[PDB]
Amino acid sequence: MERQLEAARYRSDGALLLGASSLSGRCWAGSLWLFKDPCAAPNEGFCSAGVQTEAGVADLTWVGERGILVASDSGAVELWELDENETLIVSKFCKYEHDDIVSTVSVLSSGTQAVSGSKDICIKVWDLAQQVVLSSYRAHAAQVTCVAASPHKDSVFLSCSEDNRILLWDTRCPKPASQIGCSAPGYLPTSLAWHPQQSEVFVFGDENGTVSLVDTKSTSCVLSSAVHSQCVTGLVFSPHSVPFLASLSEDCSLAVLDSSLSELFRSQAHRDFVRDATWSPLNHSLLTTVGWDHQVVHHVVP
Amino acid sequence: RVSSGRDLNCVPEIADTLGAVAKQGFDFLCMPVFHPRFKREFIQEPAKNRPGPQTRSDLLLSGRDWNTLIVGKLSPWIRPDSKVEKIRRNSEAAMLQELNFGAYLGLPAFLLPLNQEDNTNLARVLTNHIHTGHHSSMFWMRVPLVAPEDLRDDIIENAPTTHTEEYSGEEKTWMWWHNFRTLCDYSKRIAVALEIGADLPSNHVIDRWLGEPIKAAILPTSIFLTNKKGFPVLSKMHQRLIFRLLKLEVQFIITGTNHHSEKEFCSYLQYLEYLSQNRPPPNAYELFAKGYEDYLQSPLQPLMDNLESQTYEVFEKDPIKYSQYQQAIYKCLLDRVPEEEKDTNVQVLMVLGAGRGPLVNASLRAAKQADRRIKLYAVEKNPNAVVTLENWQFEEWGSQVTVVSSDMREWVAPEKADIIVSELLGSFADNELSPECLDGAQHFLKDDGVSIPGEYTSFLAPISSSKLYNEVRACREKDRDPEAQFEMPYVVRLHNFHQLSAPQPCFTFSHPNRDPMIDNNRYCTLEFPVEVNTVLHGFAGYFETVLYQDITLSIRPETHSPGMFSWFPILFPIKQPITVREGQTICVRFWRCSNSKKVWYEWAVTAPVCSAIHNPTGRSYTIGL
Amino acid sequence: RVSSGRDLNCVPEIADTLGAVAKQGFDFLCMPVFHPRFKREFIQEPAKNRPGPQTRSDLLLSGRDWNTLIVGKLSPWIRPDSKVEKIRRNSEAAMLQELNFGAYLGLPAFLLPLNQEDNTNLARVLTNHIHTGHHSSMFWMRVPLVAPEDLRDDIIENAPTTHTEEYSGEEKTWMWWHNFRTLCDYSKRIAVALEIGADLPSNHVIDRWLGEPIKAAILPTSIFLTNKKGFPVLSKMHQRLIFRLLKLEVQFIITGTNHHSEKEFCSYLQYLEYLSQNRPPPNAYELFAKGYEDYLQSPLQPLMDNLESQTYEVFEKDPIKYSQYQQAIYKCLLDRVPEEEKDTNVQVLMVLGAGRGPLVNASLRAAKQADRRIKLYAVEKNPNAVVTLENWQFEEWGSQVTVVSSDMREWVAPEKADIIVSELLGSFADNELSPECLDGAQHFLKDDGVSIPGEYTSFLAPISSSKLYNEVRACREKDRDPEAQFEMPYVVRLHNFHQLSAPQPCFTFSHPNRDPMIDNNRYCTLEFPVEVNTVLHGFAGYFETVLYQDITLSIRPETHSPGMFSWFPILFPIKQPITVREGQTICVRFWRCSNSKKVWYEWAVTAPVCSAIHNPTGRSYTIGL
Amino acid sequence: RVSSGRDLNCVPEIADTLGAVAKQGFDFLCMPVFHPRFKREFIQEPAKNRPGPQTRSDLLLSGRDWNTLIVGKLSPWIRPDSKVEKIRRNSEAAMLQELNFGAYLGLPAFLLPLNQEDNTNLARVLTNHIHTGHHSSMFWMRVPLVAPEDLRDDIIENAPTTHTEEYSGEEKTWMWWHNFRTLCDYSKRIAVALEIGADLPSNHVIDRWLGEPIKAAILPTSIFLTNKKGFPVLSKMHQRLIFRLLKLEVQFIITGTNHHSEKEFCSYLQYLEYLSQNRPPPNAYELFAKGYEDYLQSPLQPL
Ligand SMILES: CCc1cc(NC(=O)C(=O)N2C[C@@H](C)CC[C@@H]2c2ccc3sc(C4CCN(C)CC4)nc3c2)cnc1N
Ligand SMILES: CCc1cc(NC(=O)C(=O)N2C[C@@H](C)CC[C@@H]2c2ccc3sc(C4CCN(C)CC4)nc3c2)cnc1N
Ligand SMILES: CSC[C@H]1O[C@@H](n2cnc3c(N)ncnc32)[C@H](O)[C@@H]1O
Ligand SMILES: CSC[C@H]1O[C@@H](n2cnc3c(N)ncnc32)[C@H](O)[C@@H]1O
Ligand SMILES: [Cl-]
Ligand SMILES: [Cl-]
Ligand SMILES: [Cl-]
Ligand SMILES: [Cl-]
Ligand SMILES: [Cl-]
Ligand SMILES: [Cl-]
Ligand SMILES: [Cl-]
Repeated sequence: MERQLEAARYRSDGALLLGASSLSGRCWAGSLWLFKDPCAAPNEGFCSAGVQTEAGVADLTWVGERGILVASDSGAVELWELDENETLIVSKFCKYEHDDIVSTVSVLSSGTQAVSGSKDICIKVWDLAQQVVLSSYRAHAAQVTCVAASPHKDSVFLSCSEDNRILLWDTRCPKPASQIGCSAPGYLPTSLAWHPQQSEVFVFGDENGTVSLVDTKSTSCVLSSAVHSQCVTGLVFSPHSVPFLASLSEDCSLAVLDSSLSELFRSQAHRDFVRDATWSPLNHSLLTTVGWDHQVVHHVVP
Repeated sequence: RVSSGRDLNCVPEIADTLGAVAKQGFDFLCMPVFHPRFKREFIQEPAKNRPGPQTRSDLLLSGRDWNTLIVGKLSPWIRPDSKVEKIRRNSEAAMLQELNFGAYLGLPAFLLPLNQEDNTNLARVLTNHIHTGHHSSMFWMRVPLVAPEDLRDDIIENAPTTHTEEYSGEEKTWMWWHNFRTLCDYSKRIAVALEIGADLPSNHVIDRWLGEPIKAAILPTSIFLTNKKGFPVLSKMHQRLIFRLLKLEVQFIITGTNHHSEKEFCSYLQYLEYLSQNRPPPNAYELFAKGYEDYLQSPLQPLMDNLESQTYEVFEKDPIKYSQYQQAIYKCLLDRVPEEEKDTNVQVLMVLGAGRGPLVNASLRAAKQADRRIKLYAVEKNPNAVVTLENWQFEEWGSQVTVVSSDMREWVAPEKADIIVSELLGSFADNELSPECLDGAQHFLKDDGVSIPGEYTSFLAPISSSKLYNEVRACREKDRDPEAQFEMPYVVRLHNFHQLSAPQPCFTFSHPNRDPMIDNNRYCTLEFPVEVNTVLHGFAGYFETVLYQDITLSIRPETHSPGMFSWFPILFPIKQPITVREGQTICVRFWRCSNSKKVWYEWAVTAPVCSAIHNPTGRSYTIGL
Repeated sequence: RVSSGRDLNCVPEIADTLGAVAKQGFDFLCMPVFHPRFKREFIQEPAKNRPGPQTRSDLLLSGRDWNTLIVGKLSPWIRPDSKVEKIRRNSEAAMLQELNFGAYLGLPAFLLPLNQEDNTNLARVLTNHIHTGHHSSMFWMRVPLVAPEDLRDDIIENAPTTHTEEYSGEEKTWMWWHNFRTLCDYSKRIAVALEIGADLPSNHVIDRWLGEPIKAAILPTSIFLTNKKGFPVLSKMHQRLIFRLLKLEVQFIITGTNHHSEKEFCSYLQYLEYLSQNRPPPNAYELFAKGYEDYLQSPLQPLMDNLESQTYEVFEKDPIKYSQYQQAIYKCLLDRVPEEEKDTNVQVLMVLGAGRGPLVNASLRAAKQADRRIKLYAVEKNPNAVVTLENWQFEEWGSQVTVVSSDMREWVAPEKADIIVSELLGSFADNELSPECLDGAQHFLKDDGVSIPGEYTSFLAPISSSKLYNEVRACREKDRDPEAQFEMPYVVRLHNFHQLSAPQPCFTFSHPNRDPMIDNNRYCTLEFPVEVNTVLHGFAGYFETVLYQDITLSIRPETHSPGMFSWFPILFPIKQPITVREGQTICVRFWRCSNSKKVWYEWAVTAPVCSAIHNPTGRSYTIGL
Repeated sequence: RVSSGRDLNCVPEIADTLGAVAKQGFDFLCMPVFHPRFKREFIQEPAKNRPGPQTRSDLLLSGRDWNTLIVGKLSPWIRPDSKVEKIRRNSEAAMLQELNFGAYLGLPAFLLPLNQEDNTNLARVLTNHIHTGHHSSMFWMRVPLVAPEDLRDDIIENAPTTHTEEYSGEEKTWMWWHNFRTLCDYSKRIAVALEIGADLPSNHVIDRWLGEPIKAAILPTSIFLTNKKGFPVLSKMHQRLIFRLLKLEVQFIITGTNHHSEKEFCSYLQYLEYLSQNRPPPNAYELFAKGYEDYLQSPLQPL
């Protein structure tokens, strides 16, 4: 396996999905892995399925239970299908419609469409069944840092880029994008996370290590907390009814926050950037994190 | 054809990628030297101590491949101008690391992006890197023709793209470059990689880049329209732009993924080649003067210096101008000698400045074409050319031509001349002191005599060319004024520049000059209307001469004699470039001064802002009598 | 092979003569531009007004033929230094005329003769011509190896040729040149066309011309001996001289009529070609360094500057030196670890200054050759080479090699080293500050530890090379001391020079240096015996180094390691050349100074005459710590 | 106190005039080297051949007097920037003649006027004169604080003086200087002789000249108000300006005839001296650092 682990996503039945890349050395490629034994990761020997991609992987997301959506460095969006035996991983399609690196992907609520953001300033909507791009938007003025599909609406999603714009979308509207000024022109947004229960509320991290809670109704920065010392790379809510919020950062630390953005758990276990973190559907207090130190850490949250 | 390269931000195997782009026909490859997403920390632990290797090894390619085929790219996560202090300090070290590794590989060029107004700290770090160990490193500044904010789709509900006119704002992307280019003190190792988008702006936004050091033009695959068969093509405006760029001889860089997936990557490059081949082939003038494009040469001084042989040789290879001289002499002969006196009236015809004898042969051909008698004098002060003249006179001309080896201002003629034919003009007409020479030679001209040329006039026009400005600036020599190179003209085949106003006449001389109070000193003021914002760097100079009646010669672009390649335009630069806005008027002053020994030009801009008086007392440039 | 030309003083038809000399195989032709017997008067009438043409026309050849094939010759009747005033002024005018015509033709070279002691006015006129309308014109000074007076037959009754010893007089023909060369202030456009006579003088008279700009060697047909078959050949001494000249890559010029009349003119040129082919083929060292002959380069500073990739590459392409290092490490391993401890005793072996890892591989090979265990540290402060080191360590070396990316003077080692291996030496041994680096790295060396190299020593030798002196003189740059180029050393493959005394050791350093009062400052005085008359222009510098016991490296010409091409010699020049006579001793002083930040060399000649102290306070050259 | 000079355009006897201005207390005298109305022709005959002498002799004063006491003045008829080509060519030679004679006398300074926007050819001729034989010659550019057009009385019926605000226009007289100063490439031998009028402009027009090489301040007798006793005084704003100029240590030049005819010429200079003495005496800081005013020194490096 390549050193730099990028994505860790739990499947509903408990299986863990890993997406890794090699960001140094002779080869700059990537790989996908499925582990039905979670504690066996990242060891390639005790593995359930594995595949080597031509190029690295920037973001990753599940498509149901057998589909794996990949944003590639090659500018491609790639759908890999899982084998009948769930021992092989085969490329269902690989479309080169983005010009630069595809840096983020997110599946819409219906599970039949997806949204992708790329370093080519563009954002693209995809019909996964037809394997085509329905809509292509150029709403930002800098590289798109994150796209996050709404869990409840198939026409709504959030996006954030280095042009300091946070955009709420509604593909039904003629002008789908809408800028959320929050408080006032602050630091660049880097991560987005919808609230699982309330559809009017979300959270975003910035490059200065601050995580903020915003309500679209009030269109104003409801809350903000200086959680990390460096850029915030990911925000993932817990599946429980009372949602815990895991925050990742380039300071090599993980933080767990409550409703009021107060710090609960904190792990210095990673000695490199923390890339992804997913909660186990079999134990809603277990949280699996990955990083560029090739380390897969399982945390127990009180 | 086209020199070109492929821009990729994804390189899994450097050897396989290079082989692929070579088989696709590309000449070079722009690629990242570190992985684009592999952000690095230089201050705070633990990521500070990330174990290497930090990138791929330099052994994977030969030194020649690094030197010729690989163009480095700054990683997109490096933000030297971030409002966050931590990110700024970290990106400083990251940019230094990547630039130092690019120089370590010996790469011919390194791409750095400009996509906001404030690139001050980026410019500071790059300027410090340039002055830390002098190398042959070149730097291409990726500047978009249209800013990404002014290219976005109008799909934001509460942030609409304003549909109103903004002249200066539409050019902001150049301002960026300009400021950056000014912050680095006009480094010759910093150039432009102009990126072209889907929507092309107004023609003035494009003309803005005239006179700028554009080494590369970046075309994405997104801007290519699809053909009926499925091939990639471009709009007619994009094609006009491609031709304009091909004239500047820039390298074209394809970026983005292949969207015309039925074909190969060869299709985009093939469209570019097909455009390049289907351009009108080079005419004789452009064919000869293609190598002289923007080549700075000092003005010749045929009076003070004796010209070499090959200089006269390139003068003689110009059939258009000698045909013009022959026709003028023919018409003058017909107008002076009636038909009933063709065998009784012989004309005294003196060639003042004969060279190696092209004007003598032209006079003979005109005489036999007009069916008249002429006695020829070939006056030349260059004895090395007098050798050629006397060999010609012995072997061919005979006693009809009398060779006179002296200066026309000193020669005591045995008889007075009906016609005097001279070739003493320069690029600025009188910059080689034809007025003084023909004035000294005027006493042996008959009272009803004719001078060919009968008149000449100089023309000036303000130009913008940061390229030529930096070329002049690089002419600083030891043991003289550090700014003397700006206070002297240069004969140059102008290219990659921008005329800012229509040429206007400067100085005019007439021969013969019956005036009692003869004075060749001149003082002229010129007001040039400017319709566009730009930066004045100097003044182009041309001339027009009337040889006889409607027979004229000219290098002035509007009335340029077709196919004549004896003179190139001249250039009077200025020390400091002058910002000019739309509607402003460039007012320039020009003096032609002289004493007993020297003649020189002084000039100074008075509007929209004053400059220093250039070449005062001819301290930097003089023309010897 | 040989580039050559034919010298003729009789040219009836220039085209026929050029075609003949071309079909004979010659590359160029030395011919008069005016008829040799056609004396011209410039002052007194009536001959002053002689009707032209004064010579043949410039139309008779193409510009390329004038530029490449024709070498001009000064007419023999021109005597600028005549005792008669009239002849002096007339010859001034004629010499100016002929030189100006040669420049008008664009000739690549122009021959002027030196055949007496006083050529002062000739030098004055030529110097004025050089500084009047400067072109790329080159001038060959025809100087005979032996004066015609000292070659004449002893057939004058009342004027016998003295058969006694005169060391200085036998070299008078060089003095001529020297004086002339000094009068023209060492013009780069003035060179030597050494004419070789029948009798060759003593070896010192010939060695006099070592270090002089010899562009041409003139051979007459009279000096050629006749072969058994009837072909022309030369004596063994003449052939030795021909080989010595071929090393300098001079052009050979045949003069005189064909005396071996049975054959063609091809025979002389064919003998020269046959000599050129039958020379020992180029050795690898000379093959690589042929292009570097007398090329001045600034010394590398691997400590202050991070070296580029291809520099490390040329360092690694040297199998002899790495074989030597491997053998030294092998012997040290054997001497430190007994046979009965080969599997129990593991050695700490630190490569300080690892580069891209040739010494690491050498250490591994030496370990497996000696059958011993080693743990390797690869210390390197250049991060760009640390990239290569870490790629090697990941892909090949494994955990056996630990790469350390820091300075050896700052690194806090985890364990102490049994052996430390370094290649921090320069051309002058310590000019790259190997002593300071190895002193800072000495604390993590074991009490009984070994340093490879264990010792090194620098060597100096006075040299004579007006060529290299003028090359250094031409390194003057704007914005600094006009004489700073003389106060700094240059790494250069020495060629066309003359060592004046056997090299003597200058500075010596030993590692480890257990001395309590460590001081790397040095002050050395050197007395070099000189057996010949010459002119000191600078001091060549070499080094020897003991890596371990009898394993040594050396660029010193006497003990030079065979086939090693990692270092070229160094050169410390002086501002003013110093005349040295036979028997005199050149006493030079050298200082190695330093402060907290910089190390530099100061030097000054004290005998036979004092010079200025060069590079005081390192004002012109410093080596950064 | 005050270093000062007297500006006269009428000098019948140079010795008598110099003695008079010396007895009046002045330190120098600005006077014409050629008669102001004695226009000369350099091209067209017959006036081209006007018999000499063209001016008074250089023997009439000692070399020291020429070096220290006499400031030359360009004749007012010389118009190098005239729209008429003949007048332009003639004034070029006239200006060269007068400048060369001033340098021949070894005068410490030479006054030249700026009273229009276009002084380009004037600047060209002066720049050529500066670079023709290097001397210690200094040149004072007479620039009015307010242009004569913006100072005239509103007494023209069909050409009224506009009573509206114009910020940049009110400073035009500096622009002139600036352009001139830029055309001569910032010559150290070219300075300002700021002329002060009756009406003082806005404070920004005055502040404009902060940081400019003002060597002389020209005061006419017309701007002096009359005292109850009959002496000459100035307004409070004029006095503030005089203090500001005294801080810069400029030389004050009195021009115009004596209008307070009951007194002598000593009265104007006495008012200036009385203003200079009645200024707060130098404190310790200014006393120590008076010589260090605008003295460039490299920064110390005690480490
Ligand atoms: C028709 C009559 C005529 C023509 C001209 N025309 C020009 O001068 C002119 O535009 N060009 C530009 C182009 C056409 C080439 C020719 C000539 C030009 C200009 C500048 C230099 S410098 C230079 C080097 C020569 C070798 N040496 C050792 C160093 C100086 N050679 C040239 C040659 C001027 N005068 C008269 N009378
Ligand atoms: C074995 C270990 C070793 C060797 C040496 N040897 C030398 O230096 C030396 O003799 N040569 C001469 C020949 C063999 C070639 C290599 C090297 C040399 C010297 C001077 C310069 S200047 C230069 C330019 C490069 C391009 N950049 C942009 C500008 C500077 N490149 C060189 C290269 C010194 N030190 C140590 N440690
Ligand atoms: C054809 S370029 C102009 C020619 O006129 C010659 N020429 C220029 N000035 C004079 C002069 N005053 N008298 C004679 N020939 C001249 C030059 O030497 C050159 O051959
Ligand atoms: C093989 S050329 C000399 C090598 O030693 C390295 N070097 C020189 N001085 C030091 C030092 N003080 N610490 C570490 N490496 C050094 C240089 O970077 C270069 O790679
Ligand atoms: Cl422009
Ligand atoms: Cl353009
Ligand atoms: Cl005309
Ligand atoms: Cl002689
Ligand atoms: Cl230095
Ligand atoms: Cl100001
Ligand atoms: Cl003020």
